[PDB]
Amino acid sequence: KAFEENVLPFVELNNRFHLSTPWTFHIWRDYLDNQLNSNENFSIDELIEGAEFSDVDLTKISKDLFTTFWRLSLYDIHFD
Amino acid sequence: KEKIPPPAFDETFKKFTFIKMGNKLINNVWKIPTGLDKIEQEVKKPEGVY
Repeated sequence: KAFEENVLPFVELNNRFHLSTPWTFHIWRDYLDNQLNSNENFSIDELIEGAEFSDVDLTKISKDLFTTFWRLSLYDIHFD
Repeated sequence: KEKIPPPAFDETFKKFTFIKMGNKLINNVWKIPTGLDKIEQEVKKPEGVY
């Protein structure tokens, strides 16, 4: 719980400052992971957690498949 | 055959100076401003430069 108080939320890390989209997702992927395997009521909370995107337009890229690119890691694509 | 006056001991401590640190080299470091608002101006828009 100490993580979200120090680091800036990326609804304003992408809007106020403008560090680009691989850097904004890199800080935040492991934090959305542990909330989505916590509970089903916890699952619906972080997928709506978002704001304006300066670098990408979700007008011709399908936001269902676009956002799950950056949402997923290689923990769950490959398995041996 | 002299009259010796009583000695006056000094009761006054010395003053400090305007440099709140020791050197002028250390004190020039601790005079430049820090904070999130100065970084925000140069990162104004990447698309606006693009």
